[PDB]
Amino acid sequence: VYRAFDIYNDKVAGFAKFLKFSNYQHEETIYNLLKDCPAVARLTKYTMADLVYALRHFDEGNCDTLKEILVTYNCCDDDYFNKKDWYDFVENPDILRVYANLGERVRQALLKTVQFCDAMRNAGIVGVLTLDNQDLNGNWYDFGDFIQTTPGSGVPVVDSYYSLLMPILTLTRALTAESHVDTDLTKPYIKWDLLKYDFTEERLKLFDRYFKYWDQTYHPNCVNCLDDRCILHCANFNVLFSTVFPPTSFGPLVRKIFVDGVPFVVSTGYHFRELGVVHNQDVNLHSSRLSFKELLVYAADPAMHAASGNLLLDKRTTCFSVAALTNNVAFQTVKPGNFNKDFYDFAVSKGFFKEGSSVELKHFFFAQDGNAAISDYDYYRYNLPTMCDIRQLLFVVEVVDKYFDCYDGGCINANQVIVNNLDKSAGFPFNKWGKARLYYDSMSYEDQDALFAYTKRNVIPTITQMNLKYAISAKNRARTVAGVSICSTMTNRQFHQKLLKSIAATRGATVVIGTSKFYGGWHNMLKTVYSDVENPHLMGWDYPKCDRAMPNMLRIMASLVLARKHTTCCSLSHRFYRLANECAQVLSEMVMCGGSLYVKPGGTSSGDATTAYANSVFNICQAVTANVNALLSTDGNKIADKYVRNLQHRLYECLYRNRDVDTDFVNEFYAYLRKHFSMMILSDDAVVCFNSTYASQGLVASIKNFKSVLYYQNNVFMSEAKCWTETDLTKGPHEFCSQHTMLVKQGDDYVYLPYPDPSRILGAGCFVDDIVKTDGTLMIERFVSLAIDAYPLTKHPNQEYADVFHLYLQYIRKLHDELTGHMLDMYSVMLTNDNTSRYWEPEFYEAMYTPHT
Amino acid sequence: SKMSDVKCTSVVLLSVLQQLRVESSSKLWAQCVQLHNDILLAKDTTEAFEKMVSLLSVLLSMQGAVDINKLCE
Amino acid sequence: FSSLPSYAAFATAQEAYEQAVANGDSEVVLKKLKKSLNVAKSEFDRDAAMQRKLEKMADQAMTQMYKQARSEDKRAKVTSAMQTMLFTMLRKLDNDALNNIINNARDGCVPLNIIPLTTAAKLMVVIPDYNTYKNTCDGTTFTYASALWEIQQVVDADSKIVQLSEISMDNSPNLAWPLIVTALRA
Amino acid sequence: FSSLPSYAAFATAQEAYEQAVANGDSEVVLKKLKKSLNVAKSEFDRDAAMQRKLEKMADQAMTQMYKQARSEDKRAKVTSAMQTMLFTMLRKLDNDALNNIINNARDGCVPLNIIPLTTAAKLMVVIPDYNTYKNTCDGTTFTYASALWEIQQVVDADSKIVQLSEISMDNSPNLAWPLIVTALRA
RNA sequence: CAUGCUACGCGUAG
RNA sequence: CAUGCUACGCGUAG
RNA sequence: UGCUACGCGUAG
RNA sequence: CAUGCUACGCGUAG
Ligand SMILES: [Zn+2]
Ligand SMILES: [Zn+2]
Repeated sequence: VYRAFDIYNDKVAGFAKFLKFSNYQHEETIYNLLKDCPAVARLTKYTMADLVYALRHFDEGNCDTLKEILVTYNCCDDDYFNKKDWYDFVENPDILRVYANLGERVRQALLKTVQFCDAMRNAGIVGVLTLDNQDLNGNWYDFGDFIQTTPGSGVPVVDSYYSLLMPILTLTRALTAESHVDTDLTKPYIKWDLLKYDFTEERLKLFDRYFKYWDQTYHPNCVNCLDDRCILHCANFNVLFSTVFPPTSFGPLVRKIFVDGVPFVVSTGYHFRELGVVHNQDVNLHSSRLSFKELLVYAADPAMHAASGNLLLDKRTTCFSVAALTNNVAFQTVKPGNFNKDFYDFAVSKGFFKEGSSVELKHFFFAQDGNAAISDYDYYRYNLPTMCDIRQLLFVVEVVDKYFDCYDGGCINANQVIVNNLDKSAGFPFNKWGKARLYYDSMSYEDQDALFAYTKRNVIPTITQMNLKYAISAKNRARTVAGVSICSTMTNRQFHQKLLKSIAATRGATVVIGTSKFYGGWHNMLKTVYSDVENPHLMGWDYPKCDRAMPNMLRIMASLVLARKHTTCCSLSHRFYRLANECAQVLSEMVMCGGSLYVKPGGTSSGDATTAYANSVFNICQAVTANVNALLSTDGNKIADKYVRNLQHRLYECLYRNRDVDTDFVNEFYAYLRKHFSMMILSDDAVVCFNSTYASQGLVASIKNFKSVLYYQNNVFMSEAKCWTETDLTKGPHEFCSQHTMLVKQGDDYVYLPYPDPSRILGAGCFVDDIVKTDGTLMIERFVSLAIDAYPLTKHPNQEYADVFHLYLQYIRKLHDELTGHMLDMYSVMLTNDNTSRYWEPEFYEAMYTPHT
Repeated sequence: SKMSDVKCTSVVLLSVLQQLRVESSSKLWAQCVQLHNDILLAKDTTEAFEKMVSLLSVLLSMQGAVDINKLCE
Repeated sequence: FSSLPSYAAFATAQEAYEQAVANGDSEVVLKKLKKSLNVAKSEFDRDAAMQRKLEKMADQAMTQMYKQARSEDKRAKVTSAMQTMLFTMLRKLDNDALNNIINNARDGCVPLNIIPLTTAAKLMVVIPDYNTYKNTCDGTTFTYASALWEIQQVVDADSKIVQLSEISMDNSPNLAWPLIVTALRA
Repeated sequence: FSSLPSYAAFATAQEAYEQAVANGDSEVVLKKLKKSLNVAKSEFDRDAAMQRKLEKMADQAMTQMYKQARSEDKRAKVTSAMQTMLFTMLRKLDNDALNNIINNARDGCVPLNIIPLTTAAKLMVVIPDYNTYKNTCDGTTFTYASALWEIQQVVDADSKIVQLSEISMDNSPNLAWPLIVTALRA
């Protein structure tokens, strides 16, 4: 029957499901040459390739192989599969333990593989190792494709094997046995000294014991890396090796210094789970004065706060707790939403909210209790240490960087920095003394340049404050925003603002950040996505727990892609230290929730300068990963087009048989994707126009492929109920940015207009977030903006959708009448009253969508 | 319909409860928030009316806080 | 705009120009009347812009003070207004249980805790007078929130046990009203 | 505007024009003095414009120096506040154990997370439910981080004192969970 | 009068 | 000296 | 009481 | 606040 096979020859190359005298003599000779090795092979029904295929190409419909694997090795019982959402990670996390039952079975295999390699190294046999040729027990029964050479000089090709096995190591937690004394599940844990933070020798030992024959140089500390391609390679192994070490060793490295005679406690390094130990280079002891820059550096540093605070043990959450900066725990609650009775009565008088009507209120202000805010932080357990396919990742990072070749980036001075709003919070402990304007006016441009130069050589740990957002939603769950300190913003901006403004000012690209939907912009984007597609079909999906469950490797990759624009302004060490700062201030940071410090396991903070753009790069990377996984999962012998066959062959070559970047094939793959896979990505929202035939024959990415990639990378389960697929371009996308698309006729031209959900607009109009917004006579502009946003509803075939705009117009007119009456009662009528007329005419709202301006 | 104005009445009820310094009590405030969120995210008028009765009884529990006789008339 | 001193001059210049062009004068007359009306219009637009800026400043000040007054008036009268709106919408809802509990809180029958929706739970409520008692209570059946409850236990003010048989019009003066009655939902 | 040099020439030209118009001279001298007066008025307008401009930039510089003084004042205030807070948190930490753990380290650098684990005398534990209370903070004294902590105070979610006897299985629903227990090291 | 800026406010989006 | 056209500068209004 | 984008409004 | 346009007045040169 169908069995997993990783085949590679001149005809077919790929890892997919296949059906299944002199060569036999060669096999017997190779076996006789490798008979003494215990790792050489009974045989099991399933091999390693089958497990890798089941865990990386997971489908809710076909789980027979994975179920049989879990039941055969006593991982779980059959009735466990009767539980609903047993495969999901968000729902029923107990499956994380089930897969752990395979970890040892995987770990025990790795050693055998090494032994097998040793055997070849003892016989001088050059060959390639494949997953389909090693059973799940660990024995190797393959004795083909092995050429004889001088005994003692043979080299193995272990790229594809370990590469494809990387995700299974972190998914099954195979290295857990390394956390025990003498490596034994029955023996107790290893008691490491709390004063020990350098595990470099341990990482070298683990690498020499597990990945011994990996010919690429591995650096435990990312400070000694050649380029970003080496930083990512080192982080891929550091993520796996950090699981064994205790979590108390990681974090900022503190030390005692002397300032004018008094002992201070300052951070002089950082232990990243992915970058290793990073020591600051500008540490000056026995200082006699402290300036504004150093004052900010020490205030943002959590060393003093953690040393002054008392110990904390929080049982509500599973994340690590640092200390409690206050003697009393603070509980933050959300206030109930306000209700505008005037607009509600005006709408009810016009026949709205009647029984059986398709238009009803679905969005309100949801309140929360005191233990809800921290409960949101309790979601951060969805972030698990995930190891990614390193070669596939090094290819996808390049393919994604090719999407950002049209923009320009670099470092700008403080005089060129633009801040949207200055009267906003500056984080902890900077919010206790003033807003961001305070520190932006106190520090001159020279001080900001000095701080930037200091961050270019040293890393500063920061504290980010997570607070609840008071906004409209349709779910009872609350939303939290993590405001970072100003020391992080003034650096992230200075570093990435040129690229951020170049991306926002570019039109007609994949990333549609900065493109307005008014004045015919939506039509422009829609026609840009339809750029020459043979059989166009639209698709869209979502990312469950994106900001929470996204691994750290992809965030580091996105940061590297964003920093690759500094080829002439920043050096190697400067870029590495900027990446370390970004990881210490966004990736692995210190969260001050309820007056208590906690260690964030990972994920993307939502208060960073590179927030939307990081998510956009992540989306492009996931899309390219799905494309590569879909194209390489095909048989390759049933395709009638030679071009795609040779392209898949070269893809496999550049992935698992090549190490250097092949720019020619990168160009070819980028052109292929732009031709058969047009993308419109805005942060986490994505709309793809793909050739339907190529998706049917498995030449491009599909829904199941995105689901599998999210399963084995993002460690989340993407249900098909939330993903939409459209077969007719005339109707347009189903939903993009909470906006639906409709093809209308404007000036003898057929153009696409975006209309929102009437329920959201009516909820915004009826329920406000403050008391003055209810009946403060300032709501005129609010309702004008709501009508501007909801105008395209007047062309909907449903009359209930079109009546909302007329209701808003009449309400604006009534509000103007009441305002005029009140002004006449208090004093006299205004002279410029006629100017208000345009606000109750439909022409002012119709001109907002004309492509003239 | 009764669902819409029942949801609005529950919203105003929770607003008045929060204004009456009920949030000082963790258990009572959490129960009121749960009831209000269940009223908002509901599709049956009967359960919504029962939860509205519960929240109105919560409001009526405090006698000295609100003057029913003078305010209702 | 007739109140401005330059309005008379502008009107006179315009009338003179019209009468001169209607009479067919020489070209020098056309030039001098053009100059006159041009300087008159310059002065007129000067004064008009000045007056319009004055009135615009006044209008902005008036709308700003009106905004501030409305803001402070809404900040001041929030509690009473919100509670009146709440009770108005409550009366507009017109439900049996709602109106029943409103009347029971009006006459004096207010509960001690939340009216439970579970099939089996304890509901405790005070009764001040025997009139409301006989109106709401009937033996071991309690009509509350348009629902029937099985009367369980009764306590007086001094926390002494009293049976249902002792509650009567003859023994009401001997009772320490109000009475806290706890019951179970049927 | 008397301080302008061209203002005196313009005034003299206007006086000469008035004197000549009061005498009724020939048209030639009248138009000549008109042209001269117009030149003088143009120069007067130019010098008045540059005077308004220099006054405007003077006001702008005054506002700029006022803003700079405000910035310096706020910077001094922020520096004072930051230094005060830093010195307070410096005197707040415990040195007896910090110096010990620093001199015990050979490299001199230690992780941050171990600082409050081994050098803090007070421990605040937040317990959500009674099961976790019995599993962790059982009795008057408990063990955590290889240290014996004696319970000093227990507070509810409403910032109220809760006795040790009040924490029971039958009284768990009436308690305001979670409970924050502060215990000093012993 | 047009355009673009600056200041303040408001609305939507991720 | 008067009338007209062109280039330049200043002020005013839109 | 976060980051970014767009869009209105009122002043310079 | 700046730039440009339109209209008006003034002055210089052809
Ligand atoms: Zn490296
Ligand atoms: Zn640079």
